[PDB]
Amino acid sequence: ADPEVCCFITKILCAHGGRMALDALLQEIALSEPQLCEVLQVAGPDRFVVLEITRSVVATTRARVCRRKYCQRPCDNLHLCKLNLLGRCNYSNLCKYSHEVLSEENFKVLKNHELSGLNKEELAVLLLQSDPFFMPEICKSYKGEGRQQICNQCSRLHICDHFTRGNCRFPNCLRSHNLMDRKVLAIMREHGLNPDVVQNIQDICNSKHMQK
Ligand SMILES: [Zn+2]
Ligand SMILES: [Zn+2]
Ligand SMILES: [Zn+2]
Ligand SMILES: [Zn+2]
Repeated sequence: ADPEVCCFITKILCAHGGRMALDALLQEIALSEPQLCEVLQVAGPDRFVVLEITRSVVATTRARVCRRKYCQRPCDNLHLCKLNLLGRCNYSNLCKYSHEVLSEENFKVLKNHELSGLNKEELAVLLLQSDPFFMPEICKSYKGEGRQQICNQCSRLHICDHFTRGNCRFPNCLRSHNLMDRKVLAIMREHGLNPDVVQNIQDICNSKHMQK
């Protein structure tokens, strides 16, 4: 409920790689177990994903980076260079995406999502595991696991697209929802996402699937 306490939890979580065991989190926030559990439950799975009895908390957000190459303002999304946010922009010729992570316009977007207290490092951790735009490209010719051809040829992800966006309508979906697969982890690793980050994405995407 309290945005200052919530932002503070997001901050501590992002400093520990977007995930913490409930016990290690309690040691940093200095609250009691059902007192913290009240805050997490009230904030909901759009801010914190709680999984199991050894409990872990995963930070998330509804904030997204605008996907357009050239965006006509006003726009309610963040505008930044993903590569720069991750410290890998080898173009800045001038890059068409902002290198000012906490720009005036982004700062307003963060206030709307109650994340204006974050620094650029915490924002990078949060967005990498919450925003699907940070994920490698998904093979458009992939249609499921029990077919003649898995795809038309490729290097892209052979995973359910809708699952990554939190809207897989199929309850017994035959397109893979397992991002923890060796082949997926190999493509993720080459894109700059390590298995700890993929595990967080997996648990956020699992949570979004169980909440329709
Ligand atoms: Zn935009
Ligand atoms: Zn850039
Ligand atoms: Zn393919
Ligand atoms: Zn699916």
